[PDB]
Amino acid sequence: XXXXXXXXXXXXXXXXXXXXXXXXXXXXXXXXXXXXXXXXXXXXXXXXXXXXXXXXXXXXXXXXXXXXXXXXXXXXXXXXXXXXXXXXXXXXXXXXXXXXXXXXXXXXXXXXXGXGXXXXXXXXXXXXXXXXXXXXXXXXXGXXXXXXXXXXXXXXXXXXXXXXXXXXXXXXXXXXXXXXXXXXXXXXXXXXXXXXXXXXXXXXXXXXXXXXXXXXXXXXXXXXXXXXXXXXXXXXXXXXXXXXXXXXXXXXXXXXXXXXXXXXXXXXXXXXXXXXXXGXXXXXXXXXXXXXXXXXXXXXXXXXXXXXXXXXXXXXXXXXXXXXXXXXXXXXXXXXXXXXXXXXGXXXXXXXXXXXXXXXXXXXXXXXXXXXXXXXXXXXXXXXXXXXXXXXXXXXXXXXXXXXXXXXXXXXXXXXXXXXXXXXXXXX
Amino acid sequence: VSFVSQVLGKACVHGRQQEILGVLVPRLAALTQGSYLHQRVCWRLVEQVPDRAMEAVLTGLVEAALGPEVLSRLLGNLVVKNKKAQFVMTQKLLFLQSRLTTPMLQSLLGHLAMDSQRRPLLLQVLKELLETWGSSSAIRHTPLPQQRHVSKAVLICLAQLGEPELRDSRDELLASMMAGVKCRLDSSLPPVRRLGMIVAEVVSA
Repeated sequence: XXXXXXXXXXXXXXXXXXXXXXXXXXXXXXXXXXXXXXXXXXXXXXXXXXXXXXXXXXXXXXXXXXXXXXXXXXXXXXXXXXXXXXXXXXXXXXXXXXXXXXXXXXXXXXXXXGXGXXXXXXXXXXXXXXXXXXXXXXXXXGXXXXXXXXXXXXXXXXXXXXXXXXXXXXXXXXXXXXXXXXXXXXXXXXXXXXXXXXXXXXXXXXXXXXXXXXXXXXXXXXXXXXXXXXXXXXXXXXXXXXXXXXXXXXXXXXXXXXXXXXXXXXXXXXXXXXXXXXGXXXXXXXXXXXXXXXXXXXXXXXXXXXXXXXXXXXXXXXXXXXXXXXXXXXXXXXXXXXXXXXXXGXXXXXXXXXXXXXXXXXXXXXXXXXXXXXXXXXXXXXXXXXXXXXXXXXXXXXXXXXXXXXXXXXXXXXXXXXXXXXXXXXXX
Repeated sequence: VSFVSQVLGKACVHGRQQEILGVLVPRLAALTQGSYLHQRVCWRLVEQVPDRAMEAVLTGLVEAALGPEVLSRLLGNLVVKNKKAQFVMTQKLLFLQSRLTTPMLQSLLGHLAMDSQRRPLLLQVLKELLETWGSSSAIRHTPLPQQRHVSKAVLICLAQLGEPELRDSRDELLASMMAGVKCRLDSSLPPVRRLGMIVAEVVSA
């Protein structure tokens, strides 16, 4: 085996410094192809890791470079023939690779060959091969290098458009399948989902099925750190494409059960975008919405954490946009939201310190809040006053304003009475 | 416009079909008849994301507003298209979806309006549409609505451009045709796909 392998490597080497032409070699290509279909089959075996990896490497690389050469120059018949066989082989490899490591990277060289090779590569052979490529990328580094190179590089025809997104729809199906099990494997799966995103951040194309899938999916049994990493991954995968903020917003608004995903995409926009004060507005909208609905009532288990998540999305937003107007209308709103524990944490975080202290200084905003509270609604008003107080500086004007508040406060027959109680505490 | 649009958005959100349309119709008529700058202004004024698709829906409600909608929204597009979001949702709509006899007409007139408001919008869409004709993954995927949409597109395309258009687009067309052909030659509705072929054929004989 070793002796035979050594001879094969030698042969490969020889053909390496003798392949500076490549004209009418369709014959060579075909022969090679059939031989190597069989050879790949045989190849899945043993052979001192990389003794086999080297062999395989040569074969693939060599093979693809030649098969796709056919595609470039020559005849479609031959091309199709090779593809059919090669696709089968690709499928086979997508299985072997792991232990090989060096030859797993040789299989990665074969996938890079598919990239160069284009439509043939893209087809039957590369349906399973795109899946494998995704896996490899999410397994990492060198793959990533090549991948981001192609992330700018006309995107490999945006990974072959329809098919690219169809593979992504297969990935949507896979996301659904992961929602089921997937610990670190699914972490990398999501990584590769986003790898494809980087490759062809063709959002719309990807679309619908996947959208729904993802939505449902945000509740994996094995969250841990991989889970949040991947949360970030999908959110940041949204990045900045077509429908972007809008699309995201839509699905999220529907099932207001996932504002961590809101944060994710908020932040996706924050580190990947366009229409920027317009994105401040989008953000603003979502943010505002969130607070307004949620903090419009109360909660206990899940939605207390939902409020926490809301603080996080506020975060992304606020920081990213320096939005200040939109942002702090919602901060005076959202800040006013703070309430207990976690609240404060989230508040400062979202605040993005400059503006946090800006608000601290701010008294016009305070007056706005004063009258807001005057109109009242519930506990929102109550705690608004609470944190207003917390935000100590110097009443002065606010002292006079609050005297008026009290007066109203005092008056209160209904729950406006307890509002006044808390207010009074603040005043004290 | 702010209040108007606020209200508009709200309206749409709150309720489609009847409400919206009735209002619209009457309004439309009147407005059309007597306004230009102002017309344009209100129209323009339209907003939100909820109201963007709010307006998508609105627009389609108005489409259902039929031929009145056509002429008047030829003037409504003439009131206003103002690039950006219009384009966004135009293609949003382009992509998707549900019910289009109204849009056939819908499609047509809408297209007409916008296209003529701002030339070459169409061209891009037409260009874009070519890609949409394709399959494989799509062949595996979709329902039959997509095909419906496709048909409509074909029709509009046939209707207008530059001439020159034909030539370059024909590059793409040919390409499209070939792959598409294969795919759809595989059409159950083999004839559906065939019909498309004939259309295209005609287009660049």
